[PDB]
Amino acid sequence: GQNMRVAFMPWNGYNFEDSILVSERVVQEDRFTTIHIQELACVSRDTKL
Amino acid sequence: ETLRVDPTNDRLSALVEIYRMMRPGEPPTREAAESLFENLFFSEDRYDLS
Amino acid sequence: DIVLNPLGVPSRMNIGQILETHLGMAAKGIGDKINAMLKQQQEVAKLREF
Amino acid sequence: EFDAIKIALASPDMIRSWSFGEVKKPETINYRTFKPERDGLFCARIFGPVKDYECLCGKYKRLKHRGVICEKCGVEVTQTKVRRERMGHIELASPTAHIWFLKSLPSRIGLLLDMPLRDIERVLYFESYVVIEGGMTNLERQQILTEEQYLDALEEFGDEFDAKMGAEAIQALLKSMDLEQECEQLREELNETNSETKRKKLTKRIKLLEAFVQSGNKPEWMILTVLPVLPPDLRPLVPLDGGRFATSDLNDLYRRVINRNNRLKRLLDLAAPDIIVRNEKRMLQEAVDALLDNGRRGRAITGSNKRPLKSLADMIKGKQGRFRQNLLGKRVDYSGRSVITVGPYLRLHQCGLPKKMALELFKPFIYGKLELRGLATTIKAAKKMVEREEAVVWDILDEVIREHPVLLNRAPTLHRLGIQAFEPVLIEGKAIQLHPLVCAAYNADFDGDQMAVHVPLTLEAQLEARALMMSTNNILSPANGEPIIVPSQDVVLGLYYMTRDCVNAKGEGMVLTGPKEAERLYRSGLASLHARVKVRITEYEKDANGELVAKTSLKDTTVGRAILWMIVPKGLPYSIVNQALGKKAISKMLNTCYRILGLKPTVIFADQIMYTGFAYAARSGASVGIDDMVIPEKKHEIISEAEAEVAEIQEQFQSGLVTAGERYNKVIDIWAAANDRVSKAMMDNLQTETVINRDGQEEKQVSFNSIYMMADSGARGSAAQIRQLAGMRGLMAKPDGSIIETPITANFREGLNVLQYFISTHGARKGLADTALKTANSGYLTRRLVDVAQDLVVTEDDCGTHEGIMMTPVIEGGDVKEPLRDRVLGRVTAEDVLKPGTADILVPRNTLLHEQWCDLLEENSVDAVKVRSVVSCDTDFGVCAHCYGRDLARGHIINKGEAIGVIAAQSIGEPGTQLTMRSIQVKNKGSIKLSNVKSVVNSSGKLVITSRNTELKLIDEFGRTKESYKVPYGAVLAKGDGEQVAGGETVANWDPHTMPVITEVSGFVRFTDMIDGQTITRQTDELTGLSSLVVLDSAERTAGGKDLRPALKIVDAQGNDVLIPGTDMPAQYFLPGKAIVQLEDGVQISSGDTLARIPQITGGLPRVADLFEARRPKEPAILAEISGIVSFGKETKGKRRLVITPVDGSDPYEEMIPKWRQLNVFEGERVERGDVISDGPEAPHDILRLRGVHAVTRYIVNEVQDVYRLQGVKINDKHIEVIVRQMLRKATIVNAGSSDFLEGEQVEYSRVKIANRELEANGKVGATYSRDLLGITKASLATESFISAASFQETTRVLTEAAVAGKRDELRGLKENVIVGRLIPAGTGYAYHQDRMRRRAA
Amino acid sequence: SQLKLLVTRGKEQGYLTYAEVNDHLPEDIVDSDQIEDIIQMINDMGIQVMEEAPAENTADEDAAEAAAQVLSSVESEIGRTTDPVRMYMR
Amino acid sequence: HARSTGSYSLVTQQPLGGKAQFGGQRFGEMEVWALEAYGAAYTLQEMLTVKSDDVNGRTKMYKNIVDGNHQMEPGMPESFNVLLKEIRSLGINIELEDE
Amino acid sequence: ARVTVQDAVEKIGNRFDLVLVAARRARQMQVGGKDPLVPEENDKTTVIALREIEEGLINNQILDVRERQEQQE
Ligand SMILES: [Mg+2]
Ligand SMILES: [Zn+2]
Ligand SMILES: [Zn+2]
Repeated sequence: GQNMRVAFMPWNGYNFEDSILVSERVVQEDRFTTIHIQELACVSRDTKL
Repeated sequence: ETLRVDPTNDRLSALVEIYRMMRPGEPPTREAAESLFENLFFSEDRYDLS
Repeated sequence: DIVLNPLGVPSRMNIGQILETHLGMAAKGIGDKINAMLKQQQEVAKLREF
Repeated sequence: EFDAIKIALASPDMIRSWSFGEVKKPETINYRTFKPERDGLFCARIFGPVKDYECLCGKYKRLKHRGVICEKCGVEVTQTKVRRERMGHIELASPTAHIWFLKSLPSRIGLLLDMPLRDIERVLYFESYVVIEGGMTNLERQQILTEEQYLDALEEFGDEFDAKMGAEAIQALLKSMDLEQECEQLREELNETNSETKRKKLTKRIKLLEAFVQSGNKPEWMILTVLPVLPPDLRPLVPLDGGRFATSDLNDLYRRVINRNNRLKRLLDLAAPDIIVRNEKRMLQEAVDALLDNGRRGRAITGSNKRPLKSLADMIKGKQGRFRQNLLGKRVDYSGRSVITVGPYLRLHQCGLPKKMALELFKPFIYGKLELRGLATTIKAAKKMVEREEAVVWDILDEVIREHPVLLNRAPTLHRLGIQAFEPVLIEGKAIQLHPLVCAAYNADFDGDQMAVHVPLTLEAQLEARALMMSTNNILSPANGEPIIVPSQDVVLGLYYMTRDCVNAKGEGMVLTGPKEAERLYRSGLASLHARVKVRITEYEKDANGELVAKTSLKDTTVGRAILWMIVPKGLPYSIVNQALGKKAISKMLNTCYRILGLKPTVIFADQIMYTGFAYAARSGASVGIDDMVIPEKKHEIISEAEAEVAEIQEQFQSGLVTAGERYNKVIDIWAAANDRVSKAMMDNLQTETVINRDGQEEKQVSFNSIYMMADSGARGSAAQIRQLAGMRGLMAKPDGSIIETPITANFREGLNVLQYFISTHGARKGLADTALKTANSGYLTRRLVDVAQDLVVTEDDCGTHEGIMMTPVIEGGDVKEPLRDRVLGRVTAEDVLKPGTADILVPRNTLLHEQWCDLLEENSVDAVKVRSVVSCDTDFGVCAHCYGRDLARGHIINKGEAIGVIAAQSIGEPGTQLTMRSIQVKNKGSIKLSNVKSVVNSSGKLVITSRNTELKLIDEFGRTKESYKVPYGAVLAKGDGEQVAGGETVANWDPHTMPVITEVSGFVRFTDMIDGQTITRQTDELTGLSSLVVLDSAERTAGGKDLRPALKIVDAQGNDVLIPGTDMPAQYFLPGKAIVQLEDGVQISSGDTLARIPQITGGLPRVADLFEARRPKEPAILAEISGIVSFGKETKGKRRLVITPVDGSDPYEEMIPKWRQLNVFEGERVERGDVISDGPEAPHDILRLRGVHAVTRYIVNEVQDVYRLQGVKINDKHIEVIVRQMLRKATIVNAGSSDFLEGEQVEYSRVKIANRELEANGKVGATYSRDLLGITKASLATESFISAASFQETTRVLTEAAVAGKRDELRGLKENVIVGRLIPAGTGYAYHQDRMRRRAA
Repeated sequence: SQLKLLVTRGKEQGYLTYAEVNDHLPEDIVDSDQIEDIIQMINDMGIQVMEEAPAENTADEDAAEAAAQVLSSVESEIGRTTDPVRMYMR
Repeated sequence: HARSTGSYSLVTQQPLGGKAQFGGQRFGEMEVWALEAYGAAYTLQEMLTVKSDDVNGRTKMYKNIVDGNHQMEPGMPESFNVLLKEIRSLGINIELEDE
Repeated sequence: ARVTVQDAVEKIGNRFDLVLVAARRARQMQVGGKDPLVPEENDKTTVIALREIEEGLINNQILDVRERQEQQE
């Protein structure tokens, strides 16, 4: 994971039950950006026509 | 008590009873029953106690 | 960076996160005193001591 | 269109009428041209074309030819979906018996032929012959003849002899039968067969024959001669990728049947030996039975795998069958799910919806609105515009969404608040935003939960969403009228911090001109939020006919309370925000607003409360640190002291002075005391602080410690959890349920060592494994309770009855745990509530008791009100609105068309994963009052209990009971009725053992029949040598004395025999066995003297389930089956005998009281029906019979509310009475009277009730009956609809029973209209059904 | 008799174990399928096979009485066989 | 995941299930009970027939929606037609009685 | 929008009956072609029908009388 600077306090209901409030500097610096690779296939078959 | 409630007096009757219990309805036979009992355990092929 | 809710700690008696937060603050404090000595171009003798 | 679904057996003519052709070949399709074969199971000339509007040869390919039969192949040219509807048939070579009507346990074929199943099967599998109308040659009809017997009987009998074998023999038996003549013979026999078993059998069989005659069927239809074939598209042969094919298992079964039928037909033409044809017929029978119902009598049939093949019966029954799964649990269009986030800025009626999820859900609406404004010329153009996501599309979407609710639903829908309607607000992102105040309704948190969203399409659906399901209409819990929209945890913390004073803060002692100045001072930093000041407050009150009169005064309050006053609406007082405002104060405040002002003010107020709480909770900057968990300074000292005490106990035990069992408890108690001491020290060190000051002196105040602030406000957590944080973890358990003696003396601020952690792991996993069981068991109860109560609906306004339950507060020994207000609020009075002075009517009648009336009743201090109950409603097939009460979710009297049964089931069931399977000392002050009390002056003038139902109640000054203590029999009370008492004033005492024997007058006593060594024994005290004659039981005493009954009749000094004082009968008090007669033989005694001294529930969800299932307790208490005088007779007959010879009535009633029992009635005593004889758990069925219906409902509601009250759950009693109403809805008839019912018969109570009421209006008399009590399972089993019953019962049993009876279904329940796909007759669809009934009567 | 004894407990506990059933089972040799037939016959009045020792009653008495009568017949039976191949061999 | 209309199953012509299939949401008994606890009888009817497996009542609904006419002609579910055919393919004769 | 429908329920007297009358009126207004008896403040026909019901301008009898008049003409 990543080392995040964290403060424990309510802050306006945006962490009400278990919600988390994050800064835009965490999103700018790409701290939790991940790379996902997927493969797609195209099969050409011989039909009756 | 087990002996007094024993329905057997000889080995052959015991083997016949075991034969009926395992595969009931088949004609019991001395050789067949002895073979079945001797193969159920005591046979290296059909029973392994590792 | 992130704001967490304190009300989740009392009911869920997992107070290892508070101790982890305190110790992480301590470790990052040690790290910030070296960044300063390495940015004020100070001699090894002083970095070796701290 | 259709108004009923009729079911019956099918004749071969009907089966041929359905079919469009006969299947003759087991072929399916060609293996190269994958086209349908000529006469196979996928033919096209029988089941229809495989392409729309085309033949198979190809000549006719254009619709212009629709409706002609091509002569190159005979394939009618039409739609291919007709292939989904057409049936075929197979002509069987031999008749075959239907497995359902042959192997259903009552075995309709056997029941109709009066023939045991084994004989039928033998004749069926060619094992023996049978005689079919043997005639006049010594033959008996239905006589079994073995093959050799048939051969030898055929000799010397040139007559046909009418013998046959196989299913054709059974068909001949059924066909030759005559039902009317059988009915005539059965009536003639019942004329002169008055024998219990015999006449019972005759009545059963004549009933069955009459039912079959009425049904319109013919018995010979139970034997199959033609076999229907399902349409191909329901058993398809779909091609897959790669050339593979997928097929339904029915094709295999059909191919089996066809192959064996063809082989049999071919083999009949070769004149094969009869062994071969018999074996072929047996195989054909097996194949047909495997088709209809696979593995019902044989073992099974398997395909390529070893799995059994799925048969026709397997496609309807099961938990996956159509009669279940698809028909109420299907997939739906215009829906989607996602993850939920908070969105704290929203209003209660609005939800945040992702723009991308909405561009898909509302696609047709967008196309329509684009084409209507000219943006898109056609629909394909619109489809490309939305696909490109043009700019105008977003504006059109914002227009479409404007006022169009969406239903949001979270996984386990446990009650109806799990689906609610909201107005969307289009947002960015991919997560749904949910208003915080709604979370409690959904039981939802924001750690990964997901919600589903549906969109209503029709105008009616949108209106129902807006008017019935909108979140702002549902702010009260349907289980109890309490608000369900209360602020939860962070709002509570913020509002608690705001309204909270402290000793010395900035701006103390100031005087403000109002709330505005208070807010102006705080935001400018000139005053603290906790600053005791004086503020000029203006408050309005409706102290008139709705006027809102204003009052201005100078209140003493903090700054925060004055600021918070700005959001409170007008009509409320100022004392609501003039406190610390914890968790429950806020709920009380919302309830007050709702009850005083209404619904819209409450919604606005709740939103304002949420906003203010969030703002000021952010402002406080509250946090949690490690120094906030303060450990007591004396913890180690307490632990050392407890360790020393346990060591001393252990070393004493090692010296053998205390047994191990006792020392275990000693150590347990020592550690419990230590844990309590530590917790008290911690909580006292944590909950207070010292602050200095206004002048400079110490002062104590409530602490501002963050953990204590969270716990005290109710925001989150409790003292139990703080105990494990700062105190000691406490005492654990063991897998065996035992308590480990040594506790975990460490807390989490410290660490647990490895051993303590290993101990804790067991508890954790145990809890994790339990929760799941609780969930699975609460679902079972809810399903069963909605099955029983689903079709209960409010169908009337006022039945006009004058009866009801008598509500009084419930008191368990000491204090009152539920006042009268909670039990009587919202109900309708059955009788006038006379003022306690008996002067005039306080509430006339038929008055819904809302809050004002309940306040008036509290003012008059009346504690007994008779209210109308559902269980005692005169309405037929429904309930009236006045007998129900009020809605509890809307706050007003209920409306016609309300599914009160589903609401009751859900309200009882939803709070069930929170239920865990677990002398008198007048405390207060009042005038003791006694009930059912008989007594006589004792030696010191003290009273003596001479009643078995004696009751003592500490009636208070106003006359309202505050305690109720059952008075043990044979005990003396120090005080008396009217004698004021005090604390600890033990009003009376009694032997904790040995039931005493008292007399009535002072006189000598003769031991008549009390012979020593014969009926009694000289057990004179061995040490003190004090006479101790002991009565000997039959076996204990001599055989001669065994018949003799020991008697101690009182005798006067005159030598006469004293007769029971006040009675002609002599004062004999026969003593039973073991009677401790310490009194000397023939000794004079005092009044009511001790003539002798005879020697001495589950909980949780399983308790509730077995309370609704009417289970009889294992040691059922015995009661007085009749009023009269008790006695006895032929004893030792395994069970002692009793009798209650009615004072004047006959039939003294005899009973087999098991001897091991301990009676509570002296052999000579009078009793009343419903009086305890033995003692123990009471049986609900006994209570209903001896005592009325009102006395069994009161028992169940009180017995089932104890489980819930103990756990803190709160649900109204309305919901338990509607379930009870459904339990006792069958009545047993006692006297046929002038009605048309037999005596020993069970009928619907609502049916017998109206049959005799109509009869009574005529010149006849009614039929008496006795009510019956059933559990929620049998009661359900009695549904009069084979479609509703086939849903939740055994489908095979339901459909065979309905078919032979020729039953007909008329859709009028909620479960049968859901399956058929039409409006339910409950809610908005209750008016449709009523007009349908009007037109039908027309 | 033996079957009645087996029923005695079934009802007394409301459930039984495979072993107890198989044992109380009439010595009447059964060709597997027959044992299969009786198990359901007992299941007719309702019972829990449960290879191990242990959820409500919904059985009509009519089913119950019929299952009882057929259960009695099983004991009086001699060579009842519900298997075509076996019947063929005989 | 969101769906408006998509592909349908072969035998039970019901919305397919999943995201790949772009399926719909499962609406089961406990949700039916919730709608019955309200009076929402039209919502239930449209969720059982027009939105799931009323084959010719679901295309008419689409055409009506794209015409600005929010009204449905429900009809009969195809889970009931299949049930009738399966019961009738036994020996039983179950028929809809004329009004 | 219209957060609550308390007043319309008060006028009609039954909640299920309010849902039916409002739907009938809204269908008259959207597809039949009719003019609102109240100003249409950018509201959908559902809300317009509800707030006509709120003011006593529409109920089952009124709808029925008007429809019978139309049938006559
Ligand atoms: Mg969760
Ligand atoms: Zn052709
Ligand atoms: Zn009533």
